[PDB]
Amino acid sequence: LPAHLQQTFSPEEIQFIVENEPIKIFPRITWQLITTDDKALNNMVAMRSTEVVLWIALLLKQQSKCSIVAPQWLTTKELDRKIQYEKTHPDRFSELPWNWLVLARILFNKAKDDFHDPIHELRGKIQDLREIRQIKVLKGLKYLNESHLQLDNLSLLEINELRPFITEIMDKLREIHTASL
Amino acid sequence: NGLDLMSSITFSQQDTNNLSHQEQEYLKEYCDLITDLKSGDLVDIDLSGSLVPPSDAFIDVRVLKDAGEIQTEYGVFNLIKDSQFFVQQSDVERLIQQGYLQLI
Amino acid sequence: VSPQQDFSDLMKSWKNERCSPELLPYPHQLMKRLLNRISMQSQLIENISMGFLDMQNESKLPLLCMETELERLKFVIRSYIRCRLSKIDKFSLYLRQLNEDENSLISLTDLLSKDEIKYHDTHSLIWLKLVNDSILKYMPEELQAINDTEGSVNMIDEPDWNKFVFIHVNGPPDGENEFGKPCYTVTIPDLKEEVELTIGSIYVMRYEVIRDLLRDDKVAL
Amino acid sequence: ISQFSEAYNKILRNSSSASSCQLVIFVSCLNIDALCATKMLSLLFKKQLVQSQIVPIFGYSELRRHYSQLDDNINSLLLVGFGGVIDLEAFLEIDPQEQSFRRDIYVLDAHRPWNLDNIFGSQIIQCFDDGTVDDTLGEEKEAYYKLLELNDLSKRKQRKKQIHEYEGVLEEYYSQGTTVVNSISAQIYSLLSAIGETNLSNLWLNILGTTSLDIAYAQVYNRLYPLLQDEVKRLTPSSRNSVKTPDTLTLNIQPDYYLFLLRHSSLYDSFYYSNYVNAKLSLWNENGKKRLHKMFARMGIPLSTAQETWLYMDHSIKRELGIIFDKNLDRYGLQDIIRDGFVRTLGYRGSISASEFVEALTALLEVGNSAQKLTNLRKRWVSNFWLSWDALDDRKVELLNRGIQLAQDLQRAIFNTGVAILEKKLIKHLRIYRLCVLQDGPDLDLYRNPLTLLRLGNTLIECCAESEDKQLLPMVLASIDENTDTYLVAGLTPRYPRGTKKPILNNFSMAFQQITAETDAKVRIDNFESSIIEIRREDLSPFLEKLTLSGLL
Repeated sequence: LPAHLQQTFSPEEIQFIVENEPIKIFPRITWQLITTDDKALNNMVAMRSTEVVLWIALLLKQQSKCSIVAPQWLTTKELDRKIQYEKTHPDRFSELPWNWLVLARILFNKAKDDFHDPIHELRGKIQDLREIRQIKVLKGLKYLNESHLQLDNLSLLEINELRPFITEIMDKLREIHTASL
Repeated sequence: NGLDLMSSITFSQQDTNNLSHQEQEYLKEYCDLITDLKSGDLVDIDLSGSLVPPSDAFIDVRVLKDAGEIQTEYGVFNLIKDSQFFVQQSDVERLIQQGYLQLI
Repeated sequence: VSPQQDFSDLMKSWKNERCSPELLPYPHQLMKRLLNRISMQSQLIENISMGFLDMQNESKLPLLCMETELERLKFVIRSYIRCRLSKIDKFSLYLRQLNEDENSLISLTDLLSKDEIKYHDTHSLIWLKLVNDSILKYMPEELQAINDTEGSVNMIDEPDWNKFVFIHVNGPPDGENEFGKPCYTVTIPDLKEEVELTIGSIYVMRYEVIRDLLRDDKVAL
Repeated sequence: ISQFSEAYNKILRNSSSASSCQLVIFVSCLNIDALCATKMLSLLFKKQLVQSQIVPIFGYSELRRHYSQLDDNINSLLLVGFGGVIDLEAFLEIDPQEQSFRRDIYVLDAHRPWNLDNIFGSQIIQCFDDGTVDDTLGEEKEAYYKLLELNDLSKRKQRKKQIHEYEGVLEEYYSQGTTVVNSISAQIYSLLSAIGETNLSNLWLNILGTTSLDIAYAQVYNRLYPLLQDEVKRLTPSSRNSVKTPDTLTLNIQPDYYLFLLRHSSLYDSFYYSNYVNAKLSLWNENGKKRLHKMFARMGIPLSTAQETWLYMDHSIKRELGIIFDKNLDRYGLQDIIRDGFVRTLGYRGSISASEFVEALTALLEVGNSAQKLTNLRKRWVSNFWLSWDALDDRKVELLNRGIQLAQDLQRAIFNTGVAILEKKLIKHLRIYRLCVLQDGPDLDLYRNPLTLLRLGNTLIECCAESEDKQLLPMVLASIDENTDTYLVAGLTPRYPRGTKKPILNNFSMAFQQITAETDAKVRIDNFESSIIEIRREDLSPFLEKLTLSGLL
């Protein structure tokens, strides 16, 4: 009996999910281990980038034995083209990593000192792109009908927050209408 | 249930006798029913616990007026009021449900 | 056949499970090779952990890594089955009516786990036994049977195939079902005209229209 | 007696295992230095993810309950601030188990002199004596290699005469005052820099450690500023602000003041409660209170503006805060106020003076929280320890302020009652030394804690002597509420007015042990510190008479 939530995912569970996405790293180190699902790696070379899963990068970052790379889409100069492209298409939600909120929480807790110009900038940027996008969702949510919605490109977290609401009142709405014919 | 080393269903469910015995027979039969699911796996489970995912993976538990030391499994954590153990998620899951540990 | 793939399919199954309004087939072919695999590595790590003390009159890292990993994947399936058992708790009756009927596929050894089937029958049994000495004594003659009257109803519910589920469309293109302009799939709702479906965009609809896409895993949930 | 890095690699090799680990680091006890030390220690362990137990010990007698009860798999032990005085080899015993002994108890202490049985005869230590007193310290060196293992009648008489010859000079040693050489924290940082960690909050832990004790002397600390300031120079958040910026945003040098709570309290209340200024200006006196206002008349600071909280005072007064004081304070003899201090700014929250933070933690330790009652009370202090431990963390500031709203109140208590004493002239000059007892007072609940009486005792020994000719004479205090006449009595040390020639080596430690060895009348060394003991009102008076004579100083 899962109790909470239960129909929607838990906010934590979507991080539990996203940490399964691989991203590049800069190992300080120069057994085996096969583990199960990793496939990697031959002993990591210091000052050499390589591709590994996230939860291990985070794990090896707590010990500061590795320096995570910043994603090419996580930058303020990069985000600028994205909010510019977002203000100008009030309908569509543009192009999203789909994890961007949760990576934006996770990579800022520890890895923060690795980013170039992380301070007081990107958080200001993504807290914004997580603003106009949210209100655009609430103003795109007036057009609700059964059964269709284009939620286009939308974050996993954004999906998870509003899920019970939409997929509940769709189940009050479509419920009268299917049944009245 | 309750949880390590369950090891028996006792002191739980403050309703106790106030709740009907007809339900309590169902209940004891039901936890007896889940003991078999516990006995199929071979996970190990610990199915009863860890509804919330491990991170990462070591935590810090601050004693909460518990005595102690009752940590026999794995090791004698030697429970001692006003003592925090820099212990892995493993035995934390099991011991937090009882009421010993407090801050994760 | 690769481990990583069995895992991706495990995650896929887990999401598809917590999303959908109803139960899904029990995937034994995989889940059992993982239930053997973890029994292997859990023994292996305790063996290497115990052999490690012999070189001791170094690096705990691959051991810590490994162990954390095992905590994560031993969480995953435990969420899975702890969920399915709940949906069995809700659908016990429906499943019973599904079992007494011939068509199409009953519980068997497939629709439920060899472990789950026990949970089902025993729970069902002790439940009927509970309500039996509680409120049916004192037993209405028409209400002797637990099943449709009909109305209202009962249960029956809830094989609800119309409920909404967020769905994200993914799968290999041949360039099967792609009719353009962007891509697969149909759709053809009964009440409405096709949208139809675009692959780079998540589209929420009923579970019933998409159940076949779900079977093919052409759309994630 | 070892390299810090090498003692570290030892505690590494005996540490990590299956099951992990096991070590219990003992944080002890009530001294803020302990926190300062063990927090950067614990963070260092978390770096290599080494499992640990951490115990809040109060009583020295209490340690026996622990070490004698729960130990199983623990091959490497660590202890803090205990054992420098009384040896635990006899106290715990030990009983050697299995050379290359299985368990290594590290003992970290700032207290001197070390116990004789400790450093030589390696069993449980692995001493931390390094590097402060190395020394020699040839007096302890000849104490053993001579003593151990030690016509023929003249050679026997010669031998015995030599034995007493060494025993006399040896008796000079180990009978002596307990005085901290260097803050244990500093050394843990010296151990930490060899491993290569420069971490900022770590360094802040060092600053906290050093500034834990400036309330009481320095003594070497006056020369510790190089060893800190250089380190503050070994790092920097940005070459120039770049206001603020919201992150790093770190500690910096500012003209800080022994003045009390300048930043988190109203200015006037900040002079009026400050400890150094209580003295020179005679603030307990109504006639002297005015002299403060004359200070403000000299500064041109309104009285109404002095009453207002420091966050909100006008900007002009802030920019002139470093000048006006130079223009004025010099005339009142208050010229020693301005230190070069350390201040860490969290930016948009505020800033915090190195010292004031310590006032917050001390505040936490006593408040904001027949043997069953004392055990339960000491227990309440044990719980309260963690309430104080938490405030060190950066991520929770919300409770740190709960400390400060207390730190103010305490002073408002302490000052008040302090004045309640000087009105009755309760000081007994006696002959050999100064002595006092509080027979009655408000809210003795605050005075239960050793450290409360350390600070009241401190403002009082500071008040009585400016100096104030003549002869700085150590002070004695006593208080009672409940627990059936426990009458806690703490030893104290004289305060020189910033011109300090000698350490002066508190002698109450010895004078108390002489009485425990005489009639031992309800004398209890149960508190961890040699200066502070317990007594009963039945036996306190004969104890006071036996305290008066024979005077060891």
